Amino acid sequence: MFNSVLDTIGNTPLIRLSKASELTGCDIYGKAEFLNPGQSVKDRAALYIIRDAEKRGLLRPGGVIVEGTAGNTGIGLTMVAKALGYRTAIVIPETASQEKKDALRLLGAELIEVPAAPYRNPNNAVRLSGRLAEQLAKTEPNGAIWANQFDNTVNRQAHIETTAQEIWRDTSDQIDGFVAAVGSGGTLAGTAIGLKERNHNIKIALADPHGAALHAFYTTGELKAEGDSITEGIGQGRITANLEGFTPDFSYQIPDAEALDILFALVEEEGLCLGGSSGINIAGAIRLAKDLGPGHTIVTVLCDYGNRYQSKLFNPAFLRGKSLPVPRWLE
Amino acid sequence: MFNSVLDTIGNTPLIRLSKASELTGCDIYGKAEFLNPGQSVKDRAALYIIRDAEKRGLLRPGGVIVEGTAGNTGIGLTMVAKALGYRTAIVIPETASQEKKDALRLLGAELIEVPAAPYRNPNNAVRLSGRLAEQLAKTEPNGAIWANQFDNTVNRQAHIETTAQEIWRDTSDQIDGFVAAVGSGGTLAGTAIGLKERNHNIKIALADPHGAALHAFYTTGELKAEGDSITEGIGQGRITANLEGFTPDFSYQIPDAEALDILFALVEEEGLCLGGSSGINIAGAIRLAKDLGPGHTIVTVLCDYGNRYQSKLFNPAFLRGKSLPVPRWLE
Repeated sequence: MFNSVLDTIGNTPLIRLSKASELTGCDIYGKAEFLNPGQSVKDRAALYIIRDAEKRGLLRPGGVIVEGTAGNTGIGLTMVAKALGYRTAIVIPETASQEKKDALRLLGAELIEVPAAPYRNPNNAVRLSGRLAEQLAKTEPNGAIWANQFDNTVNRQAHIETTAQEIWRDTSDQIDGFVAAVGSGGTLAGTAIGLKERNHNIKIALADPHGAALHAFYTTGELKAEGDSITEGIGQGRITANLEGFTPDFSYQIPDAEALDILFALVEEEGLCLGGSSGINIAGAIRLAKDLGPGHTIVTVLCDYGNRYQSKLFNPAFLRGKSLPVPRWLE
Repeated sequence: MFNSVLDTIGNTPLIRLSKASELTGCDIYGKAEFLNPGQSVKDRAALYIIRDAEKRGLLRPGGVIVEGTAGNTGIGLTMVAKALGYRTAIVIPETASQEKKDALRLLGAELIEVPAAPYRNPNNAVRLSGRLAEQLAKTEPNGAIWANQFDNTVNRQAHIETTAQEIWRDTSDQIDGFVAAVGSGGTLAGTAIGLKERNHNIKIALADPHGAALHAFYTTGELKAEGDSITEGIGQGRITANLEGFTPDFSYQIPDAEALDILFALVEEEGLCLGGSSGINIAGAIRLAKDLGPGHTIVTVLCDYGNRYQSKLFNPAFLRGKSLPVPRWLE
């Protein structure tokens, strides 16, 4: 018996990944973040960001949360907002698919569509949303905050306090390694802090897609974001406030074809149909397991479902145009 | 630490419905079946149907499960099949939710679309699928079984053994009333059996959409259907094997507009975006709570997500054409 949908955020189960485990002689588990009520890992940061604003008195009932995002952050924030009596203003590039717009509007988000732009442009959806929140707070009696998912460290805090502790509990103290990809960095940096507090010998790995800068930076100090990836939710080009102080023990750069080969096999063989970041993550877990050797327990994150990537990630025409693997059953 | 995605089926949480509860002076909970890994209540029957066939030696790896379904049963069956090494052949009406069709193809079901037809017609997807199973059994050395959700009573058994016991346990013996709508009848009939074994004066209600025949049967003795409903997964015209021996203590006929009004308010006010049957169910829960009186604990089922229906149920053009309410925030 819970008082609202918010009580169902978190305490997600660990699912044994049987190929990956068999291939490595390790017990490799994926944390089922798709079983959050917002259907992604972002429910955790969304909950903490909004509760933090509440605790600091920056939101009263009817107040508004602003964020620049065409991803799960918008979905998670809007679900939490509606459950707590707030509104969301989601800044989104006008070039974003009708699907992504519809998924947000479905839940009640107010969309603010802007022409698309690089992060160096101050009208880029992410940076613009900060200035929008400042203006709105002048004409919104009940407040207006910028979620600021990249640099708001209560994001990382969510994972210190919930994700990490759940993992420790559910592995009965036995976890040896943790691996995740980075968008805001909250998941990897926060879970790393929580886990290492419990056992300093736990190894932490970054799993990084092409087009991201983090692998190059942590491994060689180079500033460089070569290539590109069709994965969404991940791929970071700066050291966000959530990443401050973070250094991984291992770092792996995962090409799209490796992630998708794993992702598609997972559907066929294990009944899990997940987003692209999950293929990146599992690839990373396999590599971490191989570095440590057999007889270890490795945990990674199954961040969301594949359903909402079906127009690209699970679309044969799109994949062939990108010179990427196609799901055999869709031929 | 779970063995496969199948371990995450069931043990779904009860979520308090605040407006419904406040309205009735009762504690009204919705059981969150959308938090199953297949994203609907059908995961339970799907699991039990396939395990049953396994136990009887009718399926072995590479075998095929055949089903006629509106969608969710196909999705649940295909997820379980892939986790266990089977294929599915899914017979679905052309008229089914596009989102359910997309989910089926993504999961790797072999999808066979057929014209919509009444049950009296032998080319109705359900009756057709039975004959396909018979045909396929001739040439599938690893077995071909008919899931037969409507008349396969391990469907009902699933809810006797899991759903009901979970509700009894999680309400700490305090549940006074249970309500749900009927497709196969597995959920309502099975949960009623399990609950009434634990406490025989728990009261049970049917919530029936227009176009279904059951309300008329239970209140008058005649199976009579009138009107129509845009809700999916529910609306039954005969006493299925899963309904044998079932008698509700109360029966309510719920118009679409009543269900939608509740559903749309739920998104805005409580952060829950659910499928059509959930609106029917919650409308029934309100009426049951009013019949029992204040101070009671009522449980119903939140069967799946609204995003599974976005093109109709949450589509203003469609809803206006059907002369139904439109979500306010869709402008």
